[PDB]
Amino acid sequence: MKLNISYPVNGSQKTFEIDDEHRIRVFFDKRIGQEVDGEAVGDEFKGYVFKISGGNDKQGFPMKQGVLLPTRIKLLLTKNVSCYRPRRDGERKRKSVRGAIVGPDLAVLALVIVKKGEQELEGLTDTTVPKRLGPKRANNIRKFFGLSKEDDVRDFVIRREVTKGEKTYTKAPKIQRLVTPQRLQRKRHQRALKVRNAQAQREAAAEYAQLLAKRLSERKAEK
Amino acid sequence: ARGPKKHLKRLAAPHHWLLDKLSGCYAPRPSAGPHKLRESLPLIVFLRNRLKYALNGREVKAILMQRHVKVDGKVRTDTTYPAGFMDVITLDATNENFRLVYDVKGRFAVHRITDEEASYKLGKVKKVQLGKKGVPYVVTHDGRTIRYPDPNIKVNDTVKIDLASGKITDFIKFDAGKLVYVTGGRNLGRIGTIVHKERHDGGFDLVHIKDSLDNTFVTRLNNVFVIGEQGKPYISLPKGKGIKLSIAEERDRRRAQQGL
Amino acid sequence: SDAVTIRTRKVISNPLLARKQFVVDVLHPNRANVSKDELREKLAEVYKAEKDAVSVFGFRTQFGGGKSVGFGLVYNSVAEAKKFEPTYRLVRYGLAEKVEKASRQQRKQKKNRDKKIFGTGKRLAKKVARRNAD
RNA sequence: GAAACUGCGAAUGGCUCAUUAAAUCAGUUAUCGUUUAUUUGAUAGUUCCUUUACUACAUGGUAUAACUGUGGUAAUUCUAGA
RNA sequence: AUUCAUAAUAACUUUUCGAAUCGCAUGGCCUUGUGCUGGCGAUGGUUCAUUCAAAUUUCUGCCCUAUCAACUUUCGAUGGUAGGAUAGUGGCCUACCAUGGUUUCAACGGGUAACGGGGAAUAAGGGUUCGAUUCCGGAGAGGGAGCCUGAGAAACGGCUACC
Repeated sequence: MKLNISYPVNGSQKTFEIDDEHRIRVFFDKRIGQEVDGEAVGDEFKGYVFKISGGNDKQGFPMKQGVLLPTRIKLLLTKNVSCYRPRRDGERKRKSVRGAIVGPDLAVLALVIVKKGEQELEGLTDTTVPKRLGPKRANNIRKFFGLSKEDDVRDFVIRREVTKGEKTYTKAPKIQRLVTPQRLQRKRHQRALKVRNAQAQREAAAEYAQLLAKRLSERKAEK
Repeated sequence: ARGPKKHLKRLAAPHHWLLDKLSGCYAPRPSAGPHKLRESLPLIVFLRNRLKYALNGREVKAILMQRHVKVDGKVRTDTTYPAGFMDVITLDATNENFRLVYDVKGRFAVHRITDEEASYKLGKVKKVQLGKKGVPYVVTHDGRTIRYPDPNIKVNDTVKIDLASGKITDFIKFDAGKLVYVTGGRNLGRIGTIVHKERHDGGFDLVHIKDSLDNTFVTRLNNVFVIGEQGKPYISLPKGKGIKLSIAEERDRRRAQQGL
Repeated sequence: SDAVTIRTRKVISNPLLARKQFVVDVLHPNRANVSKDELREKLAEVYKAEKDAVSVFGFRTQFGGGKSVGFGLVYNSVAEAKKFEPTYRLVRYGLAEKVEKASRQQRKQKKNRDKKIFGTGKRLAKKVARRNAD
């Protein structure tokens, strides 16, 4: 029926639905990521290769990968597959899920779109995402451009400014792994320790063999 | 079963803490300790009940955040941190220094020691060993091992500590006339200084122990501990002087304390 | 009326909390059952720290009528006292603030009304907005 | 300063005596037959030797939560693709 | 007392580990250079010895019952041999071999309104009868199984399946 249809390039989606019989049912008998034609789906598209991306049914079940039997089955769902929001630390579960090849079971089906092609940016492509969480670690800040990494960033920080403190904060992701002391202080405090203690055990060792040999001077000469 | 026991009630720690019966509650459980059993005591039992500095359990935990507690120069802001034997609980400002000794009435002590002489503990050894890659070491009351000791002293003596680390100084053996000192048991810690040892090769060890009462008794080896050369002792003994003065003239002495 | 006679015993000054700990003996003939805090305001003058660094609880009225056992705690600091005074004694004295959160049966059910939320919950709140009424 | 990641607790505490007659248990050793996050104290001058342009040692990487968008089922501390 | 801690020799690992983590402070240095030194911690990490504990294990003690007179093995009963697992010991399990274990001091079997002890009640002494319950230890979380996470569980205010 309805179709949540997403899009990987800059970022937009919405949900579509067609009522006609096999116009909405050209989809089935192939499972995930194969192909969707353009004329059978709503008339905006024309022969555009689509990574069809799993379905949802009535009773709210998802469809994950460990299927190829076209019914609702039951299995053991540990860590990576659809479950776990939330449970605790063993934690397996026993869970049923609707799986494979789609048809007269679908309620909404998830789509993603490789080829817009010619027509229909206006519901699927036409705007980008105002992408929220920019790069924080110092190298991938520069990997936003490839800034020829000796830049000394605090140059092109990802600034977001909104004036609710009436100062707009002029601030950045609070960047991570800057090439500066006192991080450089910490690595030189490493060799400040590892020379001190390793020598001090040796000058404790050079004391002990001296004290033992003077003891051995009477021990081996016990007459 | 199934895991450790992070509680214990009262009536389960022995008499030597002198807690109340009708508190109707759980005892102070000691934390995991460096030194010994629950026949030791945590510091909060020493403060709020013997020395009487506080009432609330919120109160005694709030002293330790001000950083006045100290053993050995170590910080130890743990509330129910256990306290070993002769391990001097020195202080910051208020300047007192308390050595952990045994008085003549079962439980431990409330005894001050001076500012100097409080910068050394006294250490029973339990295990001398050569180990990994030729590194000799001793162990202590807390098991605080010390690299490169005085070689070939033995197990079972006492050790003077320099408190920068171990840095041991003087060996004190056991001979026919020295100082020994009981630690634990029904007749714990007065003095008997020695009279004559035995061994009992193989099973257990006993020692004949002669008081200033001038009779004898015998306590087994794990309570036996040497102080030093006779008549020296390294610690000023508390004001019971280690007799087990007898009950027939315990009563005659205490109304001669009040004068009537 | 007949010399209430604040007398003090076991006067132990604690150096590591800047305070004194002591037991007050009170023999008050011909007039009983005075107060929490009048005796403090007579005790806080003879110890010369201030008027309100003292923390009392007591006046255990002994049998007969005319004798009681008090227990006050003067500190050697004014503002640092409130950092270590028991807060129920401060709201008895009125210098601090009394807290007022909810009672027991509203708070622990609120913990039960805390785990059902997914994250910060407004993802559900957008979705329970759109659907209902769909 | 939320959530959420990570670490940690959840294995204590409380409650009952149905099973349980050398079984548990009281004392009493033994562990030369073992493990132990936590508590303590000591603690790692060699790190790859593809040879010296593998290259960041003045600091490389993914693969992601919470969040944002539209979802499904009447449902549960249920859950999707982007 | 050891084939103990240990050292040494030749290999050894889908090479285990041996700081690419945060805090307050700002100094000295003389060659003011992203030069060289350096405080007090906090976490976390291998190894040894502790500690907190777990797990086995010797030594004695048990209520009534002979209208309970011989129980035990070819599905280990007892022991040896060699292994498989095990945190490690062990017929714990497996193949081969030997026929052995307890007993008229009561084993075995049945009963038990039997949790086991520290105690409680009555009281000349000598004792009889309770003790589910305040403390210690055990078992269990409707009935028997099985398992993950975690140092610690065969957990049950954890899970899986059957009744």
